[PDB]
Amino acid sequence: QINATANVVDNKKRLLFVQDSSALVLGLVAGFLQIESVHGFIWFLILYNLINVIYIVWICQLQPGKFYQSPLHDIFFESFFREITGFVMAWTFGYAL
Amino acid sequence: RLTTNWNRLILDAKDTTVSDLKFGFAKILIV
Amino acid sequence: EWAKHLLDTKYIEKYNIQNSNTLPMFMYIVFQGVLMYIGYRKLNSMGLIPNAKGDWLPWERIAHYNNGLQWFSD
Amino acid sequence: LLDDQLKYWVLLPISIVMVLTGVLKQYIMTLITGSSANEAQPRVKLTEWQYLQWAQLLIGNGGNLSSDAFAAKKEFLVKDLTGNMASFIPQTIIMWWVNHFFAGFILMQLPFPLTAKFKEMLQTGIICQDLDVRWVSSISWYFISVLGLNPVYNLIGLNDPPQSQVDKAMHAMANDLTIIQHETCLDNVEQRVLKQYM
Amino acid sequence: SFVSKLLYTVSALVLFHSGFSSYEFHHLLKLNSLNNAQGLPKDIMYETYAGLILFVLAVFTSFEKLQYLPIESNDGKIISQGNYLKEIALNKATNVDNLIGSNPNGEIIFTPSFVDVHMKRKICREWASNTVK
Amino acid sequence: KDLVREKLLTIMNTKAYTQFNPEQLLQLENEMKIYMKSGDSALTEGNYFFLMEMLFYVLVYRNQDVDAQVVYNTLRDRLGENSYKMVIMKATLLQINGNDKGAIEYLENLLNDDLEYETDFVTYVSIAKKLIAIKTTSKNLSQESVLKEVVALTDKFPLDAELWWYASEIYFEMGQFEKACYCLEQVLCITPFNYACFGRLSETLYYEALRSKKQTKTELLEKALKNALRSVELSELYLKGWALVNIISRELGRNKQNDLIKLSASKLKEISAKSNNKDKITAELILNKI
Repeated sequence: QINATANVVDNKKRLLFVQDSSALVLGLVAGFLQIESVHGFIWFLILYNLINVIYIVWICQLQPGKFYQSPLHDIFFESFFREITGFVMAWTFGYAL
Repeated sequence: RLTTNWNRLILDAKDTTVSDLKFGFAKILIV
Repeated sequence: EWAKHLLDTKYIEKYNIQNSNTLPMFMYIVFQGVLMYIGYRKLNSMGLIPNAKGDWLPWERIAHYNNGLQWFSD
Repeated sequence: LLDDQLKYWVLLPISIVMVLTGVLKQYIMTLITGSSANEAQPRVKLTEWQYLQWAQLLIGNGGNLSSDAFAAKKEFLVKDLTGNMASFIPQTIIMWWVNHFFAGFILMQLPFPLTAKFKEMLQTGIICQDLDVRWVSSISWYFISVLGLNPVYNLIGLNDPPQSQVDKAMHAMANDLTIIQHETCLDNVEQRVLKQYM
Repeated sequence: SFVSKLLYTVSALVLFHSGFSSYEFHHLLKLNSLNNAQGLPKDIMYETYAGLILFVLAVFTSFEKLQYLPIESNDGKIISQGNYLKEIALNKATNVDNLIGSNPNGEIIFTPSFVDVHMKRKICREWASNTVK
Repeated sequence: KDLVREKLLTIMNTKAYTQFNPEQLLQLENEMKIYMKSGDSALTEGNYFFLMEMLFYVLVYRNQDVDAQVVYNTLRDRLGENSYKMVIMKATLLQINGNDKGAIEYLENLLNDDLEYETDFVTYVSIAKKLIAIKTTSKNLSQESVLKEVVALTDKFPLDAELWWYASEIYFEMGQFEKACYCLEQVLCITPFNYACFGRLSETLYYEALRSKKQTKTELLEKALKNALRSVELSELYLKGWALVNIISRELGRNKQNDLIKLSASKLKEISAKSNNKDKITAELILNKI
């Protein structure tokens, strides 16, 4: 029985800040590249997942477990509808320039 | 770009004349 | 254990009598999926379906009728 | 099309008011909920309530590591015992507000292709019938705002019976917890520790 | 001054200046087109990629390797974990507390209420003796 | 330097000051005041006032005490005096300012005004604790202090683990060493993961075993092993669980425990590595002594 702690509440929450910080500068770059839609979605996915893996590289020291429970679940698909719509906010507001 | 725009960088006043020409309202009709 | 280790390393026989309170499995995914069915069936299929012919009007081809003629006129 | 410099007076106010209105909403909701005590009532009822809580935590906490001490407790036990408003209020009201003050414009161009029936609802201000798939009126930008704004709130920084018979029910649970589960600890700890920390 | 908040400010501002640059070029891309009857993105794109990569870099240096000091000592004796985050397994999480001489149980172990009232009296008498010390 | 507040965050939650030498406590208060006055950035108001009273209680712990009045007067601004803390500060002031017993009776009717539950349960839990702390100065020491705890503990609030933990000390010092085992089990009932009640619950069994029969000696030592091994699952470098395992293994020394001595020795030498401070002196002392 692997033990779980309230410690995780911070680092889990900490991760959200990185990704939400990585999710309203995106959209703006999409709008300034003056893009159509599906090109934009594929652009979003490639930047988002490169940010996710490099986050696993650097902040996490290549050890997603021992920092989160269900780590392979959480870095990719958790908080994914929490920020795709924020990306749409960023993309609409950026592309109006 | 840095030099020219920094020189640019260094309230509304709702002026009508530029609005006219930007939208094509200012025109010459030859009759 | 500055004092606990010291108390343990030597020998101690300090005790007495006191009253001292006188104390005496794929069902979960099959089940959940239809709940994805119900919204798409009942409301997103209200008017919001792709793949029906009215969604390709932006993508409909521009019919070419003349392609070698001008017809200037009055 | 060529929209003309209303980006100041609508797009910024729309995001700005959403930011302030939500920040106010969290402040207002936090203000509204105040306990400030459990109660001001006599001593006894909370006292035996916390006794009941001691039994409850004995079910979870003390019912694991007490292979010797399991039975010693049970004699004691039997003898001793015997916001939706936050959704409705702001956002519906400001749907009226935005349709009141901001109407009859084509405010921006979404980047993505919607379907036609999306273009049915969103442009109630304008009275063209074949305008386009992409262009949208002012209220659509609101429609995108409300569902996309969680990162903003994070980034600015914000965060989240019968009196006796039920006692007999938990006395029945006191009876159940005798031999419903005697948990295998203080037996396998050597096996578990040698299984780990290598 | 470390680079992270510097990089936040310069990254937001260089994106802001890329914004004004793209403002001028892309407003005069369609406005000038009106002069031509509806008639350098490249370095704009390169400076944009600079801005994005730098802002991405900026977020990292707001995350530092966690570094600590001992509670009991009064020298520095700086305690480094060589780690960025805080882990989830209770055993080694309890470790990083036990590198300090502290116990997050705290008061249950120490019992402040009984101890203090004698502690203050005897400690004033005791140090009054140690005043020569 | 913001690293300073980390210790302060510990010192409020841990009450680390309580068992500090007045030499290092005097250092602590001096080291505190510079950051308290200077590094006023980025810390919450709640932390501010928790640090401010912790300055008050350090100053009362200090041998000079007039500054305690300063801190109390500055901290008296908010919520008047009705919260649990200002009841504590006024009682200890009235008790120290003249060495007069008075606060107790002015606090006595307070509990008789708590008959309506005018304040929360934790409040007069703490009042019960500190009024007993007064009374053990009134009655300078006795075993009946625990008997007083019973009329305060088993009648009103079993839930405070501090009460059972303190009761263990008075049982353990000269009373029967078995009721400490029951009480420490009750501590485990309150909190799942107290890993120092784990070391103590084994030590009290060991001291009980030192005065018991041979079969009870082996029985209690074996239970002590399984409790000290229960310590180990909650921590790796926990000095007292590993040490107490190694201690009863030194006593017994039988083949499978000799392997656990090798493993515990590797872990205890890792503990006695200089990552740990001062505690290493006790750890190494037992390591290299025998």
